[PDB]
Amino acid sequence: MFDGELIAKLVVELNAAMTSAQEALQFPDFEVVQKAQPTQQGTSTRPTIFFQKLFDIPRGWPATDWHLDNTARKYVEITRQHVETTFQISSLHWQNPEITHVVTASDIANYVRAYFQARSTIERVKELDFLILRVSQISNEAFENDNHQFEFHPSFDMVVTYNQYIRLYENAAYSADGVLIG
Amino acid sequence: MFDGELIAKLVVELNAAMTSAQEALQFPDFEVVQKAQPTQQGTSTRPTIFFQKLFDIPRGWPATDWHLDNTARKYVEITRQHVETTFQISSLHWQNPEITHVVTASDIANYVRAYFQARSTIERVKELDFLILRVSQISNEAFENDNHQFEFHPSFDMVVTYNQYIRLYENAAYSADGVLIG
Amino acid sequence: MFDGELIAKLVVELNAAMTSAQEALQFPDFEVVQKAQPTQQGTSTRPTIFFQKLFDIPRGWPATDWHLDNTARKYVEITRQHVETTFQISSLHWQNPEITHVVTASDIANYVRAYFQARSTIERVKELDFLILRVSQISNEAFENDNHQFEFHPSFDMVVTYNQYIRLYENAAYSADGVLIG
Amino acid sequence: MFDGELIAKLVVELNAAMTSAQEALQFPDFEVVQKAQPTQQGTSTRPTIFFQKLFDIPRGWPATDWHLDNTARKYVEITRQHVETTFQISSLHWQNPEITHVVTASDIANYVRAYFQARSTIERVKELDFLILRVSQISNEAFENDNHQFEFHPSFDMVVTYNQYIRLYENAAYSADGVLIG
Amino acid sequence: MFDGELIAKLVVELNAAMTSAQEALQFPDFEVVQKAQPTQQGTSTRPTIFFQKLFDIPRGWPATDWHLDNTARKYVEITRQHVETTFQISSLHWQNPEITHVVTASDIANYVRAYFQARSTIERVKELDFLILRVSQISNEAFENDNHQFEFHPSFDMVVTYNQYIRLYENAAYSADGVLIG
Amino acid sequence: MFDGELIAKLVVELNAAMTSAQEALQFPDFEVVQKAQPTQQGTSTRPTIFFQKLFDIPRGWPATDWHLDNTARKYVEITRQHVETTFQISSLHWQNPEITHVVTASDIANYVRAYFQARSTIERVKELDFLILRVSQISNEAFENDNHQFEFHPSFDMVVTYNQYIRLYENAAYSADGVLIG
Repeated sequence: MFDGELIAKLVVELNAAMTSAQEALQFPDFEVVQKAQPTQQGTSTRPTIFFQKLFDIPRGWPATDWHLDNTARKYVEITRQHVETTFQISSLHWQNPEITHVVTASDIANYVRAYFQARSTIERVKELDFLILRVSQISNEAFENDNHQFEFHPSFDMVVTYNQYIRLYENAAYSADGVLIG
Repeated sequence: MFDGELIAKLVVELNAAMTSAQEALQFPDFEVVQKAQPTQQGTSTRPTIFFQKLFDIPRGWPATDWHLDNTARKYVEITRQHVETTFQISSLHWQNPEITHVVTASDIANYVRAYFQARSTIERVKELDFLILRVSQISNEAFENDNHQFEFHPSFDMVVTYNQYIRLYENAAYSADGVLIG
Repeated sequence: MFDGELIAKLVVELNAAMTSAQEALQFPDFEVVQKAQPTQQGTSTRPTIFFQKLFDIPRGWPATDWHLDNTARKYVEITRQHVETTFQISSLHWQNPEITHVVTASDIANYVRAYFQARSTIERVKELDFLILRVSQISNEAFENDNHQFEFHPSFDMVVTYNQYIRLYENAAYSADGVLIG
Repeated sequence: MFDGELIAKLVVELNAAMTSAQEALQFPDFEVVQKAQPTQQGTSTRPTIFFQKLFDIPRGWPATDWHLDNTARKYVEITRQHVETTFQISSLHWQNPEITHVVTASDIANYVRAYFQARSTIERVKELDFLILRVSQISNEAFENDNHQFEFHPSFDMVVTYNQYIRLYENAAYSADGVLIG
Repeated sequence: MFDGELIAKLVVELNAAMTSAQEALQFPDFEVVQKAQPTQQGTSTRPTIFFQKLFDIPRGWPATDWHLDNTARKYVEITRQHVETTFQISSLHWQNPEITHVVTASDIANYVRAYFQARSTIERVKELDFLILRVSQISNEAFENDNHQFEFHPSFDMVVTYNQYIRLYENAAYSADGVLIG
Repeated sequence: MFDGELIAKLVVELNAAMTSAQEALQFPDFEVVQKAQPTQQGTSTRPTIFFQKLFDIPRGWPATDWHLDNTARKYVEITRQHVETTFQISSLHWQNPEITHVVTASDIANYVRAYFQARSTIERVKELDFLILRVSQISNEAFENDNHQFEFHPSFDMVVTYNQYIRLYENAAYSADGVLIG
């Protein structure tokens, strides 16, 4: 389907997941942004979710099927490749130490991970022409932020499988003949 | 169960472990603190315990069970995931060579590890909805320290397993019909 | 077949693939350039494709056949080696956020890869005296660009197999004789 | 036993081994020094031996034993663990090149290692509640002293196994009853 | 058979190979030099080939033979070891983009490698008391060059097997005596 | 114990090997020198041999045998350990391009290696209470010398096995008695 359609669908799904998480855990507000912005921009203080695409795998020999155009007397050769892409998803949130109600960035990451692994969401995204494999690890990494202090940047990887289509032209034959020799 | 409840329970358990270890080995005093403080802080010159969260393991396919709400004619889908989290426990203590009564930081770390591996503590913590696996190594590391005096920072990691719950909605059907052809 | 002819054939094939991709996805314009420019150059602000040559495997023991020159009474020894050359192909394209029609550099790389894996292109290139093996991965890498805005540099590896020929001289014999001893 | 008793003992047998080695090879004098001083130090220009604790291995599931206190009607739960507590031994000596009688630092390290591997020393140590495993390697490393006079620093690792004890309380029951239904 | 004659024979063979390659591919001129310049030198701006020895493998237990000197009543013990040595062959050539006739440094490296693998070359070499094993890889590497212009430095490894001889003396016996007891 | 004597014997053997090599290959003159000099010293221009001791391996459980002292009524417990020592041998020689008679540093290293692997030298060394195992590699490395004049530093490893002894005291018993019960 190529990137743009997949990215748009993933953004919509992430927005829905973040809305569900906000109702579930009661954190103030959220944003969904892509990690590598093509223009000089600044981070947002709101609880944020990030995504990025990193490497790709073709997964299998290409499959070709032939469709015939009668008017022009040509075969249209369609080749389909079943591709797998891995997306990195990470979140960010700063912990105010004098608020009695506590929600962690790891909690947001875990909830977003669990939402995408549910069977209902898989059933819903099936009609969006892609499925999701299993997620096996979520890690907490600590850095020193920009205001100094300390902060966590949890992250995990997701795999999305879909189909890629290309179109080409080929000649067609309409009769056969031979010779027999003894 | 997520993080806040888990962290609070672990803090209470660590406080109890130090309460025991103080009569066990005759410390001056103790404190339990978390690593990665969100605010700038200074360390304390007393026997101290530090803990931190490293990563998570989903450990198995999600399990879904269905509960029916009769009034609104809806199924509420409950999905449970059995997660494993690794916490890194470390201690700090400075050795005064003049005192004749000697207690080591590695000694405190060993006692804390032994406390969590006892059968009685596991039986008591079972009602707190998580359990502990085995601990396989404790390591001593030496650093220069701010006062240019060599010091030890023993550490080990611990694993606790629990359940995470998410909640969603789904439609319900109340009748069936079909057609038979031959 | 040595490197230069292979490079020319690869260049014309890449130009054809780029024309097909432009008709497929509506690029502004394209360009095919080699990476390691001998003379100093400055790169172009267009959707471009890059290729480079790296590694070389001989793949098998050499095979020799003999052709006889009657006039000079000499054997001409021809030795053929079936070579496997690896090419790395990468692309560049800067995403402009405000335009609604979106095409990514990874899309260009994916289409170029898919073109070279099609069966019709293999049939066309066979009469050009080389064939292509399977491609197994594509990777996205993010760098900082000469402007201080982020960018992506997708890449993948391609394998091309062909034959190499060398000619040498050797003496010839025209009669035999022996002695029998008992 | 915890660190203090073990370290004091190891010091005592280290002094005994050094005395035996001095009678064996006619050293000037010797010292036994730990390789982590909490206070600033300066090291000594003498044939010295160094030791330090590296890490720990719990080595097996804990074993619990129950001892009953009749007066208070309580069980005292004793838990025993059997650890390994690897140590690192290293020596230092400067080789004066114009003395006929020659002894190397590697000689000191080898003799100290051989002393601890003898069966008589093992039998004597056994009454001190720990035992020694096998030693597999000794290595020479070249320093540069203090911007002069290249020097050698031999080292090797040693393992001493023992038991660790912890005590806890638990309730006790004195009678049983039941109900039979069919 | 030690290094000096090895290098002499190798440079003669490389000169012959380059004379053949010049006819085959029409270089302007060539030159063979070593990468072990004992004196400061400055390289040449001509198609150049380089060689150097990396290491050595003994390849087998030594084989001893005994030859008797009657006049001096001594055995001369000859020991032979079948040595394998590794040489690195690499080439340099700068690409002028304006010339229409194109030849690559990779082409020169490939031709030189192919020349040494031919049957006729091995037959010629055999009477020079060494042989060549199989070559398995050639790699292109790009560097900045002293004119700030990219260029390639292809290289590959070759293996040469030969024999080494040393001679020593040993006593000789000429009679035997015995005693029989029961 | 038993190291300085080993170095003295090894130095004598190396001097003999260099005498043989000088007669065999016509060196100007030679020197045998140990690395890691305990005093600030300078390298010599003459063809030189450098040796060093790297590490030791105990190779087997210790073996104890008992010798009885009748006068003092004590057992003298002798423990023997059969260790292996790894020595690194390297040579240095600067090539003069204008002299027609050529000898390489690798030739010196190879001749020294071959001398120690001969059966005659092993038989002669057997009376000196140690033996040599097999040598499996010799490598060339390039230094930079005096800011230019690249140079080679060939090296290889040798293994020497021997026995080392320790002596200790133990009590003795002279009679036995028992009790039989039923």
